[PDB]
Amino acid sequence: ETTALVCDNGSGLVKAGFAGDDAPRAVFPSIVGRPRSYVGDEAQSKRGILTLKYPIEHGIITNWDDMEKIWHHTFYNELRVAPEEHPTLLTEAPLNPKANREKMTQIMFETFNVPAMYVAIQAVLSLYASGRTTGIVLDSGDGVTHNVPIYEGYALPHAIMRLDLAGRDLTDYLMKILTERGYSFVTTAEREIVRDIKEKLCYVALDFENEMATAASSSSLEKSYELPDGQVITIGNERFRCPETLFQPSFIGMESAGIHETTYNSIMKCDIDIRKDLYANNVMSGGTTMYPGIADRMQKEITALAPSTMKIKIIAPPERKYSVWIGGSILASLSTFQQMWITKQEYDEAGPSIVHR
Amino acid sequence: KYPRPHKKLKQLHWEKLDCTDNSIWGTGKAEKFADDLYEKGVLADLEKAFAAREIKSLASKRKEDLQKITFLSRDISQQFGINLHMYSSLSVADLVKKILNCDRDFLQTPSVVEFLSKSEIIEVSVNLARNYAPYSTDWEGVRNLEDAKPPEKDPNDLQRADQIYLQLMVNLESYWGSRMRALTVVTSYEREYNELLAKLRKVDKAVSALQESDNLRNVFNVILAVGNFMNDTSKQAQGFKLSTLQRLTFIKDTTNSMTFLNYVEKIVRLNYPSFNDFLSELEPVLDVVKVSIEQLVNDCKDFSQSIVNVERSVEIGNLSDSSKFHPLDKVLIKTLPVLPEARKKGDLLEDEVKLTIMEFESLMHTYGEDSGDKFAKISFFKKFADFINEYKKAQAQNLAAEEEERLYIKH
Ligand SMILES: Nc1ncnc2c1ncn2[C@@H]1O[C@H](COP(=O)(O)OP(=O)(O)OP(=O)(O)O)[C@@H](O)[C@H]1O
Ligand SMILES: [Ca+2]
Repeated sequence: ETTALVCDNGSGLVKAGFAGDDAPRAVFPSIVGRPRSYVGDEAQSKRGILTLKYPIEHGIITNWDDMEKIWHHTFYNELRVAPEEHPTLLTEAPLNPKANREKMTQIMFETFNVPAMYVAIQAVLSLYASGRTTGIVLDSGDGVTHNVPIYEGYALPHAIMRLDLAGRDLTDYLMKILTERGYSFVTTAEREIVRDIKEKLCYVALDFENEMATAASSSSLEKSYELPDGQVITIGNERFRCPETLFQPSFIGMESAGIHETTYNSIMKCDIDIRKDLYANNVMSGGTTMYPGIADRMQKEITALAPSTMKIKIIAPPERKYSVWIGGSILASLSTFQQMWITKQEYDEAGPSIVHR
Repeated sequence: KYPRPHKKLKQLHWEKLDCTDNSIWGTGKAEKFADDLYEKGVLADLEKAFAAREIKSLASKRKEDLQKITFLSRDISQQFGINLHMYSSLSVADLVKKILNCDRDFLQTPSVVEFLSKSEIIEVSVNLARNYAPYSTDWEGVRNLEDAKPPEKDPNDLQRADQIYLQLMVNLESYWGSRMRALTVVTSYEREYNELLAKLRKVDKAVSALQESDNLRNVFNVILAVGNFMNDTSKQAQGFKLSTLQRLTFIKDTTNSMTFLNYVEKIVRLNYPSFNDFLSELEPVLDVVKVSIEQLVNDCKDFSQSIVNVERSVEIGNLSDSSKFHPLDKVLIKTLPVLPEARKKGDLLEDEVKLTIMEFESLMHTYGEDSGDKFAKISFFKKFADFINEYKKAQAQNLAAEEEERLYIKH
């Protein structure tokens, strides 16, 4: 009998379950509670006393005391499995500094008698469940948004774009404007359940020089939400206002070159000979990429900057907001590849520096 | 000389220092604590506490697919298990049924449709086929599972990923290509139609805006005018080409405060501001600046002629002799149901594209673009676009510059 878990660690939301699955049989936010340890979800309803941590900043782990906490929680709690009897797939950001791939793995083998484990790049795994095994990805969940050129599971180190705008980055510019329309959103809970506007609503037009004129020349784009307090909130030209930021870095000062713009320059960084298919294969990954209406909103802008004789298929899976995790259950349910594992054995003999080779 | 534990202990992967030279190690202190802490009790537990517990090992069932034969490049064997990743749990055979037996879960996900009709996956080489012959099949006649059955050299020795390649790209070789070009049309022809026809309207209803916009025409006329008034005898002319447009901006005024295109704009709005409608009417043209019009067509000639070919195959070859159709290949039970209406819209688009191209080439012939010159054929719109914006820009500059020429006028 046999089994294998897959854990995609992220800035904002941990996301993990088992092998050959449809998605994670568990998910929560990367958050840890310690007094002036209670991790995960029962960590909001425990604010004030325990100050709150985010073991991961922009994709990269920054607090290992806590990070360890999560991986612990993850298993024994939202999985009920207890290591040892399980090979584990962990994930890591493009360009995760060797240092941590070691500190990462160590934690496992040492702290949970994990028999085997491999550490996969976040883009890449994404593009695996899109069928392809080549061409530029746009992972872009909460903390960070990377632009990763790929090619037969092989990312191009010198042509990866890392941009520091994304999830909570946006969940933020919203709260900005909602009160600029006089609202109760400043406090905390009156924020958690407000990124939420963004998730359950919040689309993106195709152009503002043509849709900001549908409430500033109209009154049909509103909508409302039922706040835990009852008092309903009516949202206006909001759903699509913030996400504009990706394309529109500026919105929060962000002097940044934009998401679609980057997929562009990025590619122009790696060789020409692959570009056709790069363009022909824009897979996209979780969070900030799955707002309704960004799929083809991208497509537009990109096909725009891009040449007029270029194939430009711009993918966007069932729920890429699990793209990377999904691909995760694939390259492992996919058995055969099993010769990419690192047995506690191999580890015990060489140690950290082995997670690498 | 060092003391040692009875059971394996949790290793301390450290990075040793080699030369002891003038360190702190070398004075043997290390050796005192050595035995000391051993007799003094200590190590005894340090032993018990960091006892490295055993390590389980399993999987196997999918491991061993390793040991079995494989004539398929890691890449491929891999990019099967990639898209056939939903059929993971199904055995090497369960799955093939579900595929020949064109389920509604397989045909629905193009990822798999597309894959399976990938030239790189279809095309088998002699050098390749050979390797698979001792395990192939013929299905000539065969109308039941158990019939055929001449395994001869057994197929089980191959890696899972290898087997599929066999029972499908090999054993149904003869027709797999067309079988797939068909199932595809089946599954695609729908949207893959609306998609074009619309792509075609964004042309037709911009090429339209140009047809009639007495406005636009007039503006040029106003330029031809000022042109001739400026140009000299040898340079007078009853009409010019679009290639003129882009060099309006260079002609500066005296005090380089004006771009000729400014006056031209100013002039309209203040003598005929009954024409600045072209900058409204003609936007639909901008909505297609980069459209490869010479390949929009061809994509349509591709649509129809593709169907007009799953047709040819149902009758005169490939997709006729239900005999080779591995008993289960429920393609026909699935093709024909739609082959009819499909082809209808196949002849539809044709008509439409006839109706359109000819029209288009006409508007072009007008301004002087030869419907037969790759370049203008497409670089056409862009000059109208370019002009417009160069203009929508001169307009601004002028409408704003005319503001500043009010305050430094009042204050
Ligand atoms: N359903 C949704 N629709 C639109 N946006 C969402 C949705 N869910 C989350 N988001 C936004 O994207 C973020 C989550 O994305 P994801 O889970 O991929 O982040 P992540 O794991 O932190 O990835 P990374 O660490 O690279 O930032 C949320 O914090 C929010 O900003
Ligand atoms: Ca992520």
